[PDB]
Amino acid sequence: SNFINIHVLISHSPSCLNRDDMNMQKDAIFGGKRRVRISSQSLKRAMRKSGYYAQNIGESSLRTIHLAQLRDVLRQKLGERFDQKIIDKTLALLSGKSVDEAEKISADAVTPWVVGEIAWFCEQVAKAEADNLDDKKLLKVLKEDIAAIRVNLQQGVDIALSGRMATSGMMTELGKVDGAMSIAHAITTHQVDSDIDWFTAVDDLQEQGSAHLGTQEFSSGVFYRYANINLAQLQENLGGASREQALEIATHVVHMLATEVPGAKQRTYAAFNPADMVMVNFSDMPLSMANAFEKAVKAKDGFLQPSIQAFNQYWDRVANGYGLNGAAAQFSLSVKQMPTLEQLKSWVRNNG
Amino acid sequence: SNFINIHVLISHSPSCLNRDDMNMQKDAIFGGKRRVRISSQSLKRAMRKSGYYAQNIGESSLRTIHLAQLRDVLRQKLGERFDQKIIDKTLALLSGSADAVTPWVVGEIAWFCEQVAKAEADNLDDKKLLKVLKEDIAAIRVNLQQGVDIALSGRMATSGMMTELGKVDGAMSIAHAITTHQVDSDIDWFTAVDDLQEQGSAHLGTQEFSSGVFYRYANINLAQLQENLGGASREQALEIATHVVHMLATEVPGAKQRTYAAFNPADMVMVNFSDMPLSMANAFEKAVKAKDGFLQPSIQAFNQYWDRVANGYGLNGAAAQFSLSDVDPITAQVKQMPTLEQLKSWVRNNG
Amino acid sequence: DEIDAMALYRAWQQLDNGSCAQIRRVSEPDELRDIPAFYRLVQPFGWENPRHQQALLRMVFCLSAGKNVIRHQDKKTGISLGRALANSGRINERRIFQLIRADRTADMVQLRRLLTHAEPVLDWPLMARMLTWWGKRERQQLLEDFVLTT
Amino acid sequence: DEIDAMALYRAWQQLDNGSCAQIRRVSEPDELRDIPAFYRLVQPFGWENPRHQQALLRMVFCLSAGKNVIRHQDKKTGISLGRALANSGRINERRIFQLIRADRTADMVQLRRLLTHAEPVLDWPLMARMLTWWGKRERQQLLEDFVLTTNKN
Amino acid sequence: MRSYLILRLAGPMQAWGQPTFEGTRPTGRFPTRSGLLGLLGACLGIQRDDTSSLQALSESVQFAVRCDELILDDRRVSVTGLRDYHTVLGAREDYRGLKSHETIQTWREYLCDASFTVALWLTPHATMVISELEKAVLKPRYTPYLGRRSCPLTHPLFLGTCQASDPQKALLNYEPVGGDIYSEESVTGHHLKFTARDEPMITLPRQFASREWYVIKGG
DNA sequence: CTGTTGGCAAGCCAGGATCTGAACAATACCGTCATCGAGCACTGCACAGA
DNA sequence: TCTGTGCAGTGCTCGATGTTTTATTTAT
Repeated sequence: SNFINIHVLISHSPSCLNRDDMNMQKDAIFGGKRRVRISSQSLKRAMRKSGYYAQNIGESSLRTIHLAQLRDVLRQKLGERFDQKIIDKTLALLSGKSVDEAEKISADAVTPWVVGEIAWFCEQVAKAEADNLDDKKLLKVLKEDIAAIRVNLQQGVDIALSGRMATSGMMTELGKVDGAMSIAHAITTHQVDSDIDWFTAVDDLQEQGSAHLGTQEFSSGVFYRYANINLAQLQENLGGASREQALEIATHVVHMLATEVPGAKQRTYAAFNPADMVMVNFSDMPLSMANAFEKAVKAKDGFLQPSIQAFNQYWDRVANGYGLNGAAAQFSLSVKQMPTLEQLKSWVRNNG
Repeated sequence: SNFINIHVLISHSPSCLNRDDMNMQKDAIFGGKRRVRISSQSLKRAMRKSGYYAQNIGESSLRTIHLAQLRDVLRQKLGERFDQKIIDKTLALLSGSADAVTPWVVGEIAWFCEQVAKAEADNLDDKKLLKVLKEDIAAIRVNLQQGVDIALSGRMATSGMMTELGKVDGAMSIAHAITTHQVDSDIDWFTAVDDLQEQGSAHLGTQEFSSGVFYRYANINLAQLQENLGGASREQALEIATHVVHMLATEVPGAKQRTYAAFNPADMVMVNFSDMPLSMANAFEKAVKAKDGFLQPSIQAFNQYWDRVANGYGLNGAAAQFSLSDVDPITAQVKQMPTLEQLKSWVRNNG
Repeated sequence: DEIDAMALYRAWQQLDNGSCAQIRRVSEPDELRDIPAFYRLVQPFGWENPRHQQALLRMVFCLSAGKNVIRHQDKKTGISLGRALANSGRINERRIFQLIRADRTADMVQLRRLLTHAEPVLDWPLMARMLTWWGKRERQQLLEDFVLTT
Repeated sequence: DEIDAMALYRAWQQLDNGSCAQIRRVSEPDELRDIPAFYRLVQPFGWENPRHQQALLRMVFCLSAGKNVIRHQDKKTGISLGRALANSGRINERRIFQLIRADRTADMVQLRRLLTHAEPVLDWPLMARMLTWWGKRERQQLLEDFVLTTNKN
Repeated sequence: MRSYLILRLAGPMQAWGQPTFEGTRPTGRFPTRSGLLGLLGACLGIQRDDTSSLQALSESVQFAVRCDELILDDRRVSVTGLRDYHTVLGAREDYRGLKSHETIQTWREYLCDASFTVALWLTPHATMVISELEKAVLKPRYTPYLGRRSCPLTHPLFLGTCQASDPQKALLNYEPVGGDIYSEESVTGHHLKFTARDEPMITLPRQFASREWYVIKGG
């Protein structure tokens, strides 16, 4: 089985975990009913910026469009390994932009960068001009072993998982990455009519009334999180890593998808809720369980119990109808049953 | 009957499966109301480029075409325009007891015969001929080892096919997929946080997305499939058709799936044989209204439509249906299949 | 066939203090269904016809901000709601966005808060016509009228 | 899965004078579960199903206000309870509020007294449905029909 | 009175070509002469190289097309246009070889909520008989479609057969009546013509000659 | 075995005022015309002679 | 019996370049 599907049902107390241009909760129509939504990009950034990622996976990539500021970072970080001239040309070749001393140098678009990957490149650049090898032929040489470049993404795994594109520089040819992880926007299993908080700000120098009156949207919600990992693609994106290496990374994603919650509005709403159900399943074709909630879940002693129940019933329907028999395990607080998340994670680590 | 009609109802979670040159979701007006659309070409490519297709169609047994076994019928087919000297010279230089022969094979070889016939007249051979026709020969050799793929989907966008008989249509015809219901699409307003920027983001943008219960329709021309397989049998054609049924139920276009992940299988699959292939799209011409979702009322509207028009439209013939739902069934004239595999077997066994 | 908007406006204006107070303390349009005074107000305007019910709920709930918050002014189309909210010079553009983006019931709640703040002078039958349909088109025209005024 | 309201209405009207008198004697609906004649009446109406019985308690208790109190009629919607109480002209609006604001079992007692007082001409199956879903929606439509009908006259 | 073969052309999407040599593939308002011949030629087992019976079909048959308005819930639904941004990956760069472009662009127009009723009769020196054309539309050999293979039919091709004095009088027997008719044969009270280049030159593949419809407005 | 009936259900009057409703920064790029000849690559070609 | 420098033979990517675009701006 090449795919690892991950299914999370997580319930949040009143909160505003993801909002749009007018500070209103993100949402989506599913089954003709409004669902509160948390974007996949919000989930991915919450994971890559988390402590768990830092401890168990490593450094998240540097995503920026400001090459002049990037230039100065690399000079401070790669200074004791390379001379300033080589560092500047490396960035210039990769970005396709003239790296001089300008206060503002801008890339085509926001781009993820990996210092370790840039460090690997300037070695080649140094050896290139040393061997009197020009840039046009340098590119031709580097295109012949992209796997040797992708080994550097072990220092920037979030790129191996989520991908990268570039439209200028050598990154166009050498830095094209198709992410190994697919992830959906988290949506509530049920209909939500959002609440509105009418607030004031009391002014200590104003005795009559308040200095500001306002409204803020918020709600609760049981959310369905889905993601899968393409193991073969993850290995290729890491320069030819082993399946055990890919499986361990997948296991950290499972953990983060069950525990990591976006930080937005959490200082004043504090919805720090862990998942109540996690389900992992190996398959040959990616399988989302979203249609378990296409008919919006009606409340019955809460939304959580009928959501989990709806999930289980639809899982059986699909398995029985499509004859699916990939390995599967399920952890719950409310198919191999796992009492703890840790046992569930060992299971995944051991290829199911 | 000659035609296999395949009807699929498939529900997708919030996504953007098919978009245009403004990055807007593709759509269509049907019954005067906006439906989100997944184009024919998008759906068909998702099938043709899939792994399942590469294993069951790309690596079929009928895949390979042997010019050696085709010598006899080719000798009489081209025998009135060409004489056996050229026909056999051609047949051998291309490669280095067959009853029938695929039309595009005849036509493309006949073109090569025209070239060598003009080569003898112009009094040039050796490498000069194999230099001029180098790419052309390489082209047909590749095509002779992809016979099922060509018979099912038609020739590729670059094939090197030379003649009018070389314009090879697919034996399966895939319609544009449209939602059974009206859709007002959502908008995702997004940021890109710059790790080196203090105030605000480095980019802002929007992306259109929506859910949708789609109706997929496809038909298979059996005789055309058999005829383009060198005269294969009904059973062999029905075996290919089984794979199409499977792909139309499970294959989804990859667009935006890395970030929206709408990896949903079909909730309803129905197959029926007929002399005249018909889409059942008018089951949703009056746009389906939501009642505990769009999926249940859509299957219901599909069933009620079949019960109403099948007889008068001449949709008598073998009909079977697979469904993940327990919605009130169609007429008893349609045989209920509890699993997809049982439905596929029903197709192999001619209905 | 169509609700007499000015008649309803006058009826609300000369309503007794009791019936008026009973209607005003409502917190959302649907709660008007619990108020006897509400039914007597809208009965001569076609309430028993289900066609008119959702419109009458919106109209009266907007009026329920107070007898003196919406000031009708005759045409010289007439002052729309969007222009009238901008004319006050009290309402931030961001609050108009939040209004026109809001879903059911929540939109009426936010609208009434805006009426309370703005105390608009407008063409009431024109606003009632807007409240009758209240489709996506009407909500976008509200925002665009507000912006075109400022 | 719905109770045949008209059949229950007929079953009550035809019931022997002794059995129905034993039923009327009851003071609150829960006490009907101790009267033998009660089960004798509601047996061919699915008393076995726990979902039906709470509604059956309400329906019979209203029917047990008298036998001639609720004159059923036929649609020409059909007269609702709210319209009927207002049509009698004997009930004032504050007594209607005392119904829709009353707690459990207290509501049925009040309704009983109201039926006796008003002696309404209405559509019984329509009323039976109200008593089955005796919820916030039914209380609200009850007040609506009463206020509108009263205000019309 | 002559015999007529009555056809129905209904589907959510249709395409009826106009002259082009560009990546834009335009549609007209109603079915073309060339498109109707191709549809018939598909029901019959005619291959693209068989110019003989390709010319036998063209010389034997003439058409009359009526535009039918979709009525829904007693409401009229108009025909709308649709623009499809249609790309092709690895499309041929030349007519021989295997060299190809990364991406090419095309723009294809469709009709939405369109439906048509077609009257069909034999020329005075026809080869075939309407009896065998009826058989062809009931049991087509090649897959029938509305302009493009991606456009299926939602109603059977065959609608009926009848005898009548003129094509207009024939189409009268079949609801919905009222739509404008474009005919290859002129009818008495009408004199308007519709010019078009949709007469397929059969001796010159994929090329078209100028011709003219007789226009007959509906009441 | 047998369980009832009449007569009757209210009115007055009363629902507030003050004052307040934010600001900043940021919205991307590529390819989907063509021409000509040159400088410089796969890529088979037999061989001659090793 | 395999293999090596010359080809012939050409498959190319290289770059400068043929042309040519603009139309608006509520209501108060």
